[PDB]
Amino acid sequence: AKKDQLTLRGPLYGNNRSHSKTITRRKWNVNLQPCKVKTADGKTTRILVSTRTLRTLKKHNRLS
Amino acid sequence: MQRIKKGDKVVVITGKNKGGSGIVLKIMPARQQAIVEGLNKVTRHKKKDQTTKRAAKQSTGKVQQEAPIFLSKLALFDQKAKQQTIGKIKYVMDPKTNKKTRVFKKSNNTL
Amino acid sequence: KYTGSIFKRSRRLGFSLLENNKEFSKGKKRKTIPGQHGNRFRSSTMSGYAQQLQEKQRMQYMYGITDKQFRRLFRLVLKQRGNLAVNLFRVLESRLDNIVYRMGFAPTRRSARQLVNHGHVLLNDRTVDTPSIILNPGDKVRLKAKTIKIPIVKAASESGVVSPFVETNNKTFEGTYVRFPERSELPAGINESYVVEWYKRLVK
Amino acid sequence: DVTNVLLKPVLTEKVYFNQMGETKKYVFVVNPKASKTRVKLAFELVYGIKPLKVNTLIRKPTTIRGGSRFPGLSKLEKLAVITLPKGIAISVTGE
Amino acid sequence: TVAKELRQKSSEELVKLVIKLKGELLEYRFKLAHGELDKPHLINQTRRLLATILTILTERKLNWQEEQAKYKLLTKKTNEAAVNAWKQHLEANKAKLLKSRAKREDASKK
RNA sequence: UGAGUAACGCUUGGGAGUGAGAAUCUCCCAAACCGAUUGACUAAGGUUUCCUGGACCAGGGUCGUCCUUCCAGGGUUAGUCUGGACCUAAGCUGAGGCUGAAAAGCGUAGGCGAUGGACAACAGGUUAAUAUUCCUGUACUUACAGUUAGACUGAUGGAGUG
RNA sequence: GGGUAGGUGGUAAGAACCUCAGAUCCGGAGAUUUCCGAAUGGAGCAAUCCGGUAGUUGGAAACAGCUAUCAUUAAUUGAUGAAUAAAUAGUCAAUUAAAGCAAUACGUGGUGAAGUGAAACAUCUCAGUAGCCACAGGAAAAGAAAACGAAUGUGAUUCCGUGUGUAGUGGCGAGCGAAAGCGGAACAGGCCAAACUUAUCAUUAGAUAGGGGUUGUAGGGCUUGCAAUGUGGACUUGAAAACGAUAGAAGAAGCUGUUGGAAAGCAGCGCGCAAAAGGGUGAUAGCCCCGUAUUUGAAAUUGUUUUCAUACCUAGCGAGAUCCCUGAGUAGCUCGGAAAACGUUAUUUUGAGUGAAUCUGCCCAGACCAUUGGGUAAGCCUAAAUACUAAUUAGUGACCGAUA
Ligand SMILES: [Mg+2]
Ligand SMILES: [Mg+2]
Ligand SMILES: [Mg+2]
Ligand SMILES: [Mg+2]
Ligand SMILES: [Mg+2]
Ligand SMILES: [Mg+2]
Ligand SMILES: [Mg+2]
Ligand SMILES: [Mg+2]
Ligand SMILES: [Mg+2]
Ligand SMILES: [Mg+2]
Ligand SMILES: [Mg+2]
Ligand SMILES: [Mg+2]
Ligand SMILES: [Mg+2]
Ligand SMILES: [Mg+2]
Ligand SMILES: [Mg+2]
Ligand SMILES: [Mg+2]
Ligand SMILES: [Mg+2]
Ligand SMILES: [Mg+2]
Ligand SMILES: [Mg+2]
Ligand SMILES: [Mg+2]
Ligand SMILES: [Mg+2]
Ligand SMILES: [Mg+2]
Ligand SMILES: [Mg+2]
Ligand SMILES: [Mg+2]
Ligand SMILES: [Mg+2]
Ligand SMILES: [Mg+2]
Ligand SMILES: [Mg+2]
Ligand SMILES: [Mg+2]
Ligand SMILES: [Mg+2]
Ligand SMILES: [Mg+2]
Ligand SMILES: [Mg+2]
Ligand SMILES: [Mg+2]
Ligand SMILES: [Mg+2]
Ligand SMILES: [Mg+2]
Repeated sequence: AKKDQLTLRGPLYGNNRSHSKTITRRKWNVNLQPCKVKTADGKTTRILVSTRTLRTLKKHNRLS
Repeated sequence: MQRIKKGDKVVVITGKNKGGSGIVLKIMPARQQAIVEGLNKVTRHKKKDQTTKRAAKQSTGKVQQEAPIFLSKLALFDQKAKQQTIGKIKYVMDPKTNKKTRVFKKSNNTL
Repeated sequence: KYTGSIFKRSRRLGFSLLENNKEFSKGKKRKTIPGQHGNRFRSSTMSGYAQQLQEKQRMQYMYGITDKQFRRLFRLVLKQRGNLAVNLFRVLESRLDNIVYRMGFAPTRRSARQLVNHGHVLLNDRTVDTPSIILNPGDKVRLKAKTIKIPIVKAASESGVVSPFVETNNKTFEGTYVRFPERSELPAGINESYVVEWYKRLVK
Repeated sequence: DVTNVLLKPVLTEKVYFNQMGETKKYVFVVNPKASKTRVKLAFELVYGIKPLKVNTLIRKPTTIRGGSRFPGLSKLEKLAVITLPKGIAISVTGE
Repeated sequence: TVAKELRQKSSEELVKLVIKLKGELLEYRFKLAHGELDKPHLINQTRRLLATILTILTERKLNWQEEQAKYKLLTKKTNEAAVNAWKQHLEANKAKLLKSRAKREDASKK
């Protein structure tokens, strides 16, 4: 599914309000961008993660 | 235990037959009736049927048998007493044999 | 929804946030939890009332009461004549199982209550199954004969041990009283009267 | 082995027609789950003479007592036609 | 009542009992299907006694087929007529077989 | 009520017999239609409707002693026939895997899937009902073991044929 | 175990048996339990077909009986091992769990309309309803203040009444509609992270396993003393006792006459009652029968409570130092949505982006600033009152009585 692999945070369903307040259901998708990290002997394994998690990995020295 | 068993003398206290003394030949507990010899004589109109070795003859005319009677209409008959009378029974347990025994309540006669 | 492999993600980070929140190290604390909670008390500085609360706890435990029942009994005794500091003591001590424990046929008050609930207990103008009836100063409590048919008997002895506000003859199973317990027979475990004022604020 | 695969012998016009003239043919009803080899083995261990060959019949269940207040189906039968060699004739009853 | 008597018995005697009652059960069912069974209640008594015997044998962790497979005794009596018929059949078969090949061989030689 | 009205949905005569009762049932003799078919063998489907005896509640567009109706009993025999234990086409399923809010969709290796390919039995007789199946006669094929003689045996793969 | 003198289930007579060495029957505990079905050796058109492996018995072998085992995924462990040395991917084996169903009922979460109303209709309503899906449980959810809110105030959550159809919110239209406070049901608060310290990992630990700690009238750690050996739990194993549940035992009291096929009706004279509930008995029976009130009883299984011991948690008030710790892609902010009564806004939440501080700190009291005051976010668990009845036992009906 279109979801992160580190966390379980997925899409967010909501309303598409326009002028005249017409209601149409829409979906916000998370920015799943590929990322490589070093775990278990630094073994890089591409993992589709959200940019938010990408920032977290970068600050946590993990992303190297 | 049971008020009426197979063998003891019994009489009828209601119906067309009053004071009819007899011996219980068989007791059906589920439908609460009792076959007593000499009482409730019914005469089935015996037809003729021939489809078996015994049915080849099956000689049956005006055979008079026994009709079942409700146990409520039955009452135990006293024998030990010099003046026999009809009464109700208890369920005393004598410690001599530790076995339940029927005893009348208007006298002290066992069974 | 796939091969989540908690090892894969947990080790993937080794600290992170989700990792540490879940950190299987998660012990049992299954004895820490119970006991400390159990029941506490002490007195503080800013409200004073701390003393009242602790004393209330002690009194309720001494007789095995729920706070709601206590509020009911205080409401009952509150209205009558005047300074009723002699009435509510009799009310708190008029419990049937309380009388049964001071009567001496049970090792402990709650055990006596269990007996009462199990239908051991015979009264005068009535009988009894509920362990909460308010008894009158001069009332009898004839004990059953079935309980004696189960000789554990050890009790009868306690009966004589007694406390002066209870007059019960051992073995013969009978009890009544007069001159309701004075404060001496209500020892210093809970002997204060500002718990009364605590309930006056909390209960109208 | 257990010998529950020999339920009941059956005697009809066809059975008696075969059961005469040198080689005898005995028709039994057998377990519907049994195979020809099991039938031969059961006959071996309980009679003692090896069948020359075995034939099998499956009679399908059919509606019976139609129109009666409660209708009912038939029962599944597997028939086996054993044929003993020339000159041997054993009795189905009497052992 | 009956279970006590069988309980007194050993295991080996019990498996002998089961084979004898199994055989007797087959005979009763065959005789009933041929209409020569005067006593039709013996089917139930054998089956109940058979079921009872199974109960005592299953208290201990022992089966009835495997235990009899380890040791047993063979059969007898049903042998003479069987071999006479079989010997006759193979002799007839060999005569036809020999005759057929001879006919074919001399025909091909000619 | 319409109303005992419309309708009763392509096929004749007679003799003998049964029976309480016969245009309608049985037998016989004709007669009239089908005859690239109303004839015969089977696939699909139907599921006992097949044979024998009995019955005439109901069904049969009339009648009925009679029926594909009802009752009781019986009837379907395979190493070679039709299909599995052999093989694949369209297509289906499909561990991993990919995709997708969830349910799920797609899909690899494998596995199914004949309407096709490979594979050894023909003639006659027999019962009321089965017959390349039962019987007679004459054959063939594939496995396993022993034995004789000869020969070095050669596939889960390659190639040819199919 | 109870309990007897009958029994072989109903349409059901007969034939033939069983049963007083205690049958049938009732209760507790077990045995057997074909095939399909989550179906799980492989397949498949459900109740069918085709097997492998390891044993054992017959055969001269093929083979045939009789047993046990053989699905997938996830976790742990061990062995083997590619591109490519090492190492992984992968492969294999062993152990432990998961699959599914139903209670036409309750819970949570995700998704989510339309008929309709507004006398049309698009904002709105219907309605976060129906439906679809996932996960349970015997309840679930919620839960211990970065709170309400305006005071010399209350002090987890949940549910009921009121506050009230109030403040408010609405093409200010149709409509929607709380949060405080008050009265009640029940009541319970707990535990980690970090400091500090111990031991071990080529100790590059930034990791593992322990001691220490759990906060707001700030708490804890650092150093130094006094008082403590207790009280209590949402608590483990046992032992004992009590109250029950799953069969049962005992259980009072009436005759005569009349109409009548039949009395129990009617009449006369009686009797019993802790039993006058009910059913049957040839009409309408307290005293004909079975029962009911009442007194009782369990070998075996099981429920609740109590007693004793036993593990495992749990403890106060000072002094000095002025040092350290208190949950970060977090709270805020911007751009689009939503939750709350609110049609988006102080508070809550998040798809994209950015991004703090560290008790003289941070958040809140309906924009916002200052004063005052309240509270300690970014970690976890939590019984009770609450929701429902497919089922078991007892019972009731100004509920129905074969078109209901
Ligand atoms: Mg809309
Ligand atoms: Mg066949
Ligand atoms: Mg009409
Ligand atoms: Mg007319
Ligand atoms: Mg006309
Ligand atoms: Mg006309
Ligand atoms: Mg006409
Ligand atoms: Mg016509
Ligand atoms: Mg004509
Ligand atoms: Mg012509
Ligand atoms: Mg034709
Ligand atoms: Mg038919
Ligand atoms: Mg016919
Ligand atoms: Mg006929
Ligand atoms: Mg007619
Ligand atoms: Mg042949
Ligand atoms: Mg195939
Ligand atoms: Mg074909
Ligand atoms: Mg034919
Ligand atoms: Mg017994
Ligand atoms: Mg609309
Ligand atoms: Mg409208
Ligand atoms: Mg309208
Ligand atoms: Mg919960
Ligand atoms: Mg009791
Ligand atoms: Mg009794
Ligand atoms: Mg009585
Ligand atoms: Mg009555
Ligand atoms: Mg704010
Ligand atoms: Mg809203
Ligand atoms: Mg502060
Ligand atoms: Mg904090
Ligand atoms: Mg109805
Ligand atoms: Mg009707």
